[PDB]
Amino acid sequence: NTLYVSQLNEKINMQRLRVNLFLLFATFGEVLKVSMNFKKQRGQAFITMRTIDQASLAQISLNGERFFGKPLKVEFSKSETKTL
Amino acid sequence: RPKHELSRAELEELEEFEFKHGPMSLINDAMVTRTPVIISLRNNHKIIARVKAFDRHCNMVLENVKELWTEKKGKNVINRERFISKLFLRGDSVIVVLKTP
Amino acid sequence: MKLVNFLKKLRNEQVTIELKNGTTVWGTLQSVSPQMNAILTDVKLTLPQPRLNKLNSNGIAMASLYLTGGQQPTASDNIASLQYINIRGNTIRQIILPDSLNLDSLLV
Amino acid sequence: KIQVAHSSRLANLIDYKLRVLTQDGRVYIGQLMAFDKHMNLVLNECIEERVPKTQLDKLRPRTLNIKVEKRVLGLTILRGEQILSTVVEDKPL
Amino acid sequence: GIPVKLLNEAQGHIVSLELTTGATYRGKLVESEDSMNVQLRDVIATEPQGAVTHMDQIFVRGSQIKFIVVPDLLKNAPLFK
Amino acid sequence: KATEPQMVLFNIYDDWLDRISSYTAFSRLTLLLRALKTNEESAKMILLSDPTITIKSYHLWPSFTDEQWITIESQMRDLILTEYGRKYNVNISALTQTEIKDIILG
Amino acid sequence: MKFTPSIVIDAPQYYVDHFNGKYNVDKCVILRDLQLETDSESMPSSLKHLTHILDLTNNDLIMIPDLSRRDDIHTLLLGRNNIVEVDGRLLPMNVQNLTLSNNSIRRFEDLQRLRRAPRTLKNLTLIGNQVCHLANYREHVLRLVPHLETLDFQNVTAEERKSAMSFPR
Amino acid sequence: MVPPINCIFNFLQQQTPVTIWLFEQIGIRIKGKIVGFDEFMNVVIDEAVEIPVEKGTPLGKILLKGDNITLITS
Amino acid sequence: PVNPKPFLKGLVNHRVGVKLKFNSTEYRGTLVSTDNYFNLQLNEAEEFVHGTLGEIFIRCNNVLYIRE
Amino acid sequence: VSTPELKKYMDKKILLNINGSRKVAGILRGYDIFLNVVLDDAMEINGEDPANNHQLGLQTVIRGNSIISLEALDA
RNA sequence: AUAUUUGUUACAAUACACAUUUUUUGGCACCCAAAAUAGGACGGGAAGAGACUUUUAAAGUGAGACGUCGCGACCCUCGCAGGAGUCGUUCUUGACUUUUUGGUCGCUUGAUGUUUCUCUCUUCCCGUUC
Repeated sequence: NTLYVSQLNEKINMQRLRVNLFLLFATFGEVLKVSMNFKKQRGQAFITMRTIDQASLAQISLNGERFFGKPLKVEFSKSETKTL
Repeated sequence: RPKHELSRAELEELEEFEFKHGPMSLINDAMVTRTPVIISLRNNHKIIARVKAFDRHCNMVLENVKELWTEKKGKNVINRERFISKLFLRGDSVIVVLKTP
Repeated sequence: MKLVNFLKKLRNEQVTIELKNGTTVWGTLQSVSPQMNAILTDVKLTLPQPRLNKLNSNGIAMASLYLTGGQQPTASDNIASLQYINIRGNTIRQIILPDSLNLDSLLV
Repeated sequence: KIQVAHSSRLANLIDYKLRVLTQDGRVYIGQLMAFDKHMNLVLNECIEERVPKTQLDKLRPRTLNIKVEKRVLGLTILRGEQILSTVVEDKPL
Repeated sequence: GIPVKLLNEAQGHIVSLELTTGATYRGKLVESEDSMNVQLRDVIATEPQGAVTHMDQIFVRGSQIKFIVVPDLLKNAPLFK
Repeated sequence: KATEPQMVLFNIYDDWLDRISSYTAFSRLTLLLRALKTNEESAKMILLSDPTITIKSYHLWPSFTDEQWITIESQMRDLILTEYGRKYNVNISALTQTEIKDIILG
Repeated sequence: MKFTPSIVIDAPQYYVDHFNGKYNVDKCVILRDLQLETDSESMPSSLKHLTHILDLTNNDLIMIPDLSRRDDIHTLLLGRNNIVEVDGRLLPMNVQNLTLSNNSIRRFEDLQRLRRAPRTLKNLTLIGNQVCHLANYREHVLRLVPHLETLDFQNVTAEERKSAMSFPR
Repeated sequence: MVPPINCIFNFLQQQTPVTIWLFEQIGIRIKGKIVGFDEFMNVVIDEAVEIPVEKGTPLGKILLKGDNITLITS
Repeated sequence: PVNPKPFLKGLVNHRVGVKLKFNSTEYRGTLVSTDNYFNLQLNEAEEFVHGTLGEIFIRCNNVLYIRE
Repeated sequence: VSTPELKKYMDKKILLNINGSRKVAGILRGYDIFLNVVLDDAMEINGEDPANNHQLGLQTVIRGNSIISLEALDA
């Protein structure tokens, strides 16, 4: 379900970043969590989706996609999310 | 004598006395005798109203009451009159109530 | 005697609750609490226009009126229409009840 | 929008997102949880919306767009003295 | 009532206060009574016009309180069962 | 308010008879006497309709200049005109003075 | 099927989008893969329920139009929609974002539909549209957008906004 | 500890003159000799003068309501 | 050592002025009766702020002070 | 019903705001259930600290209704 | 071999109690002033000028004060875990303890609300109305 992003623009703000992420991930499926709880930034964001299929699709399509200068490294999460 | 000592009926006799003999007897005698009363609210708007009913808190039911309110801006005055057939009035707004002759 | 017990028998009647703000509420009346908390159903609540060379109305009542979410954008004058407003008792000033009902039956 | 039960008291409605009006012209929107005898109530996720003085002038009679400055304050407890009227915004999850 | 009992459940935690005078007192809640008058410890104060100061101890009258902001994790607290 | 049998004297005519001639005032009385039955509640609605009006202490009738009273008796007739009319089903235009008197007197 | 009132009523308005506002509606059985071929008709059934966000993603909609006055609505997600033109006067003061990815909007058709505004939206995504490819498309989009906070995830550069304003003058 | 109404009783029997501030809306302050009081902190003042806020006019023996009381100051 | 309530019991049917808290208006008249809350009834009152008023009822919350 | 708990405050110099405008500072003496607070050596604080400040009386009592916030400047 | 109904007890819950400084029988109200006709008004954006400010003729638009979240960065910073651990108990629950990114600086005018004082015209573009 969850997709752990990495290698993104740290210079952008938190809320804005979250919004951007939401915008990105709405095409694949219904995004349950807007932004990662830790909010460390610099790539580390967990895009929580309703469906696994949607998540998979996202992983497939947005692997190395141009988001704020740098290519985002998509990957599946190790542990399941608290909301899911 | 404080009110918390009295029993349930002694409060009823106390309220009967306060309405019959007391300040609010001005309103009570006004309700029975069908004498129109003048009421000034805090708002500053005065109603000429006949009192159908009244109560401890002074909230009262008036029928055919006429409301008189004036307003001024930079010393330019206008007098406005508003007629309502039925009124229930909450008693906290009133200040002075007089019984017309 | 508590005269609020009268209002309890006025249920399901068209009424205006005219508040301390000057805000007036036309609506169908539902159960009135012993503290005179008055709960209505289909209500059009507004503020009168003092004319007087367009003297400024209540500034707090306009904000409280737009903040009900019921004021529609295209209303020329200042009004709002909404369902289910619940009004605290101490806010009421006057209540204008309909002309049809008879008091002699209800005031007992 | 939303139709509230024709007879529904403050006890009947719980967890509905409400819209609360105070004496000062500000509004607290959020889920109601508890309330009390004197009607001071507890909102879960609440945002106070306010009307700008320039916005208030715009509201005076002549499509209007008001900029309503609002700030988010979670799990508050209001005071019955300040509350003026209450309206229903949404229905529970 | 539950609303006051939740305020008693918030003792020893950072809370926010809005007085009807317009000020804002945010700080740690030491005491609270059933009259809603509370006393707060090591509290940052915001005057109605925005000037912010700091005071170590404060006692406020409950009648003058407007809203109280309580830590969110008290939402699921057993009072609401 | 009387719990005992007694004789009490009051004047039905009050102001109107004092203002207007005696033949006409009985007629204005009879226009009223028919009417208050047809005015179940609007009587106090129409008689008090001008709130400036007050009832004199000795008198029973609302004391007034008598122009609205001519309007009051006319409105009241129309309430009698429709209530007599609706039961038999007559148009308001079909109503004539000979019918209007037959409504008044019958 | 076609976007009716019944469908709207049916739609799951329980799970609120917690990023901003409340009531993230998804029209029909599911707005994601609803297949609304015609324009978004029967918008009045929602009645401005609630930054109210509506997800229309994976649907057949040709035109971004036919809305009822929605005061709340702040977010539109329209991804995988065959949008061609989105000209309207209903949703003007309202709305803070618009996601238009993977649609059919023209570079000139998108520019024409808005007609320009002194202030509008705040977040906009036009990605995977034919128009974005078009030469000077970013400059044209910035000039059309008039006021804008974003353009396909990258903010119009302050200097770019100044140069675009000069082009407009 | 000195309860406040005890202190007021010490204003009654000690016959000390007191100045008393009213609410900020009224704009006058009263001063006189506090004689006796009730549970509601409404007090009778003998030989009281009302000063606007020293040409104020003398009042009398006057009962003053406790609702408008702000300060009672010697 | 007179307290307020016996002070009102001693001022019955005497000429008393009462200053309200608002306009600095005082009603000058013969007191009739008082309630527990110190509601006031007056006869032959006159409003000073100039007029003459037959009978008066004054609610307790609006009075500022009572004098003779 | 319940007495307010000032018990740690008494005998300590305390500032408290009377109404919207006012701020009085004095050594707290006693208090009651309505919060009526009697204190001694009262001083009315103003913008200019030494200048516009003027003492009130040897003993001053305050109606609890006009009390907004009470801060102790002290241990 | 043939879950429903009836009675009792408890809990939740609605209708009958309180006008005296801590919530519901009010410290209430007031700044004041601005459109009328028979191509025309009104709003928004951009430019010019007057009058304002600053320097010794040349530069932008009523002025001075709290905060609020933001545009840049010559900086810091590793990078995948509201939850976490323990014990009881059996395939995920309770009881007891540890405690939020942003930590900052400019703004060569972010962008924007309070509060005091004093006194706009011209041109173009876009919407509404007759």
